[PDB]
Amino acid sequence: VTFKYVVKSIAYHKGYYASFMPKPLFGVNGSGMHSNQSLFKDGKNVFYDPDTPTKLSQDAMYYIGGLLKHIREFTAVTNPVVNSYKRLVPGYEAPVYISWSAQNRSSLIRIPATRGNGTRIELRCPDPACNPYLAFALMLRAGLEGIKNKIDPGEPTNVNIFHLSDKEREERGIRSLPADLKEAIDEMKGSKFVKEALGEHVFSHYLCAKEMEWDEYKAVVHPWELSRYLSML
Amino acid sequence: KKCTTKEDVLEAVKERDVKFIRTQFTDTLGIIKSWAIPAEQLEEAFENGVMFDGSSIQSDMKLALDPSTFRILPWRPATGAVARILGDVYLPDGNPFKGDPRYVLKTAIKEAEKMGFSMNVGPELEFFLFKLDANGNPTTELTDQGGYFDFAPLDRAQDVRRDIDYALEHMGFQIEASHHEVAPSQHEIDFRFGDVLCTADNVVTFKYVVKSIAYHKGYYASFMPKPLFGVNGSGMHSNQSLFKDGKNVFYDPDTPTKLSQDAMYYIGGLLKHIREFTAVTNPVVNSYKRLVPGYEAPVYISWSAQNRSSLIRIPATRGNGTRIELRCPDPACNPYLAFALMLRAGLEGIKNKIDPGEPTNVNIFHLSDKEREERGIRSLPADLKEAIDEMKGSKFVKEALGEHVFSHYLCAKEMEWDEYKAVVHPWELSRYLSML
Amino acid sequence: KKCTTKEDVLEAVKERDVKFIRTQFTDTLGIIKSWAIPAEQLEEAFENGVMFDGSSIQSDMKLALDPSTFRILPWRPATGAVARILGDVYLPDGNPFKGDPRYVLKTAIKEAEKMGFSMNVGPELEFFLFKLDANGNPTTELTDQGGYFDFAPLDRAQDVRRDIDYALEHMGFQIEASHHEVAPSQHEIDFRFGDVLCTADNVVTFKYVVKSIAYHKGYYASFMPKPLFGVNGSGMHSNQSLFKDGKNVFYDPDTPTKLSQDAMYYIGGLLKHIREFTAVTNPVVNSYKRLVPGYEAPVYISWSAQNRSSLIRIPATRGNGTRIELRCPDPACNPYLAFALMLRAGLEGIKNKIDPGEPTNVNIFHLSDKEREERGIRSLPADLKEAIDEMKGSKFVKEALGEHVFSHYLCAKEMEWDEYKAVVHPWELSRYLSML
Repeated sequence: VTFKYVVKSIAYHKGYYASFMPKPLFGVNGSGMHSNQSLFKDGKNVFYDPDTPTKLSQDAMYYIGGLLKHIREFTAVTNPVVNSYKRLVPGYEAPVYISWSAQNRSSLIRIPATRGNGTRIELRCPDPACNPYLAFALMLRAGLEGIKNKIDPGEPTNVNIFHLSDKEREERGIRSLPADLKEAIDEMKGSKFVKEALGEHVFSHYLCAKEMEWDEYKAVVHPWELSRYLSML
Repeated sequence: KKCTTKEDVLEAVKERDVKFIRTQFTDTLGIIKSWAIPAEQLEEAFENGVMFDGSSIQSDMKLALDPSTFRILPWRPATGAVARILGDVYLPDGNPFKGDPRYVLKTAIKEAEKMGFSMNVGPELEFFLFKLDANGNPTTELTDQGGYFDFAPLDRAQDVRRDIDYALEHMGFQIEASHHEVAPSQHEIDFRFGDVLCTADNVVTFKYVVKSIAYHKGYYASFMPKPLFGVNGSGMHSNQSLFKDGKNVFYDPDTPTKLSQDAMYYIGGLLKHIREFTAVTNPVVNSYKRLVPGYEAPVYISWSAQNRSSLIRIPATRGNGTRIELRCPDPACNPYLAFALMLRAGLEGIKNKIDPGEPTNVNIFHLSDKEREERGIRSLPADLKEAIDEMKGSKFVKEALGEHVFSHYLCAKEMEWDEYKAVVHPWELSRYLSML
Repeated sequence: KKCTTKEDVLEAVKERDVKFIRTQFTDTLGIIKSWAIPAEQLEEAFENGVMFDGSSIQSDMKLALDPSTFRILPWRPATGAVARILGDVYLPDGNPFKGDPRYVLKTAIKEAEKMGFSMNVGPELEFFLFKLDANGNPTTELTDQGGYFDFAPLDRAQDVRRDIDYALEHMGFQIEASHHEVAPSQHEIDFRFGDVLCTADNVVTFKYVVKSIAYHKGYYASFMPKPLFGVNGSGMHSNQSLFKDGKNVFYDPDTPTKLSQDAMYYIGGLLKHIREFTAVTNPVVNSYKRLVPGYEAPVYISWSAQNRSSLIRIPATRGNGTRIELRCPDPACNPYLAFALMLRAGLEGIKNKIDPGEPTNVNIFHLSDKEREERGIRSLPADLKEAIDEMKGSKFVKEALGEHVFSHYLCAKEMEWDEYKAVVHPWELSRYLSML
């Protein structure tokens, strides 16, 4: 939180501008905020397990399973503004399919090769426009619930998901993130877990604000429509 | 002082108040890559190395810093000093990464050492100096209309050139000489002989040092092989020599030309294999607008002693200074790959005792096609596509560079050429719109 | 009315008050050449011919006018009517000039007649329609954003297009259909079948008639094979058929595909020899900017019946309408040389009973390089230099076109390519100035 406005103030005072828009320009990669996280108990890393072939503990597997199960519900929190979904499109570094992998670099959840106390889990969905407090709280709560419920994360996806076909994804059961802010809001509204975690007041206020923002956005006529249809029609 | 151990580097950082460290390395295509590290992290970096993304080169590898390559950049920000450092790339399992061009050059050096030879390279770097527009973007506006070795410029660009020279000297570069070049606003800088690895690192540093100075003084330094039509291009000639037991291998007082048989075999191997890595020596599309007849650039495969327009030229200097100059490369090339391929080709020529043939002393450009066919004078590839096609079928290049680098370089160059070949240039509109 | 004798031409000139007669002929490279003659000189010209300079084609020649080619141009200046006429070129000694493309086509027709065959060609010409600047110079601003077969334009450009169509009909062209093309501001016009000589003359007249109308209505008509990047180019497809004893040779009701063995041999010969005169069919550099994968332009040598992306296409029409369409040529080509080479290739295929191989009914662009190598799908020259290199070593093309035309065409194209290859395009500056 301090970093954001410190950087903005320095940029102004040196004559430039620093922007945190998830996608300011079309045709180039967007800006994201990956979150490396690790759980420590008794002063030692929980995730690290020297006895497993992948050097990852069962608790890490349950954590990944919980995150995969519940990410779709608070995708709205991790991507709060409309512009965030101009970044979550196929063809760039941003992930659009729900999967976890150890070697694939395009998966939603990536496990870096570092081990020992440096063992960590990276979630690549959030963008800097998100509120860090809510995002981190939801991440922690989802991981803890997954650990508690022994949620199995399933088999990792080591292939290029984008190169696959829709039939293959249906066969593998690979779900996708919400396409637009309205879909994310609809998914969040029915989520009992999100309401329980965030509390009634914050839940209701966030939903109302995002609903009003989307309603305002959906009724605008963009210059792209004029450029495409005015001569055609 | 020459820093040797990490303790010396830490002491120098503490003494001179260095605040940031810039790791330095290059990708396969020759672009300079770097990232910053705070001074306090330096001890941990020395102890354990730094993890980073290898997709910048070619996906997580560890960089192990080399204290012997520590140096301080020649500008003084108000906050503190700035320094750069180099290192080796290792895979997580601990094996070195074979995709690093520096590793390729090191393997070439080891291959040379297997036969007891060491290679010294002194390059001649050429560049332009253009003006910046009102928005600071690079342009092609000339700064002076001087000629070869002219005492120009004499306006503030003279101060810019002097500042560039002084900054390079302050880094311990030990420049031999610097002078104006044939084309307007073109300048040349020559480097002292040293080990090939240090020379390549110095060239890589030199490029961005010069560019940064040019920006900070209000100008632009360009390394394009041919930025303007109708004037000479920019090339990077490579003087090389092999040393055995501390003595120059090439020099032979008992021969009429004062050249040893080993030098003849080296030249023969270079002539045999130059076509297969011309693509590496000239990596961009614009490089082949420079390799056209009518200028200093060579387009015919030949070697000479007195004719200075040949592809390979032997300077009149003899004794310890005996050297062989290759005039094909341009500054846009990757120094590591180019030097490694040159050394490997020369060593292969030495091993197989390849005869370089008779030297060509007459002017080749004035000869006839039938005459060249009778003499068997081959030509360099005309365009990047031809160079790629020639390089693809070469097993020697593949085994010298390794499968990974070979495949990635070929794919990148093929994609670039495919993108270029489909563009409609304004020259076509100027010539054909009214005619057709 | 059909004019046959010179007396008919003189009577028509007197009746309709034609004040100027313009000769019409083309050089080796396809440019249209003409000069004016006063009406009173017409009788003397018919009696003795007109002397002129042969350097315009390739030096004193004599032109013998052909009264059967007399036509009146489709505009009426206040001064009086204007007419055009064609003829044969003769050397001073009386022998016909072998450097005339029309003579080449006539020799091809005579060679076909040796075996009793005659050819009918209906071409489909595509062109653009741009706006003129304030100074009346050709530019490249679009007039409409229509698509394939769209009912566009609807502004004054609609009136310009209608005027072009009406003038073409007025001269007696007998147009089949005219419609919008895929690219914006692109239009297509189709001709009826007729003897190849008359079709070539009609195309040559058509080009400058359309250009003149476009100027006089305030627009510009361009025949550049690819004036804009990212859109379809302009091509001139050639539908051809061979007739023997007044019947179509190609049509065979007994065969399952309703095609005769002669048609198969014709297609085989065309596929065999198309590579060698691709340079003639695509004479300018821009033509090979048009020939890139991803558009309607074909880049692979294949023939098909249902797939419409092949180089050679067989329309579903049968009977006397049976035809073979070749889709490589572009409007910038010389119709005489292209048609003559097509005829020669087809006849050579028929003589040797060349098998055309199995048709390709799949999408070639979707196949892999290994697949096409297994299928043996060869490819057209990528650039003008490759086409020139292929054409140089072609004995068949040399013997078909004659030594003089062959040598002059090769020299001109070689000079043009050499001039083009040394230019520095703004795309290179955009991509490389900042990066290097």
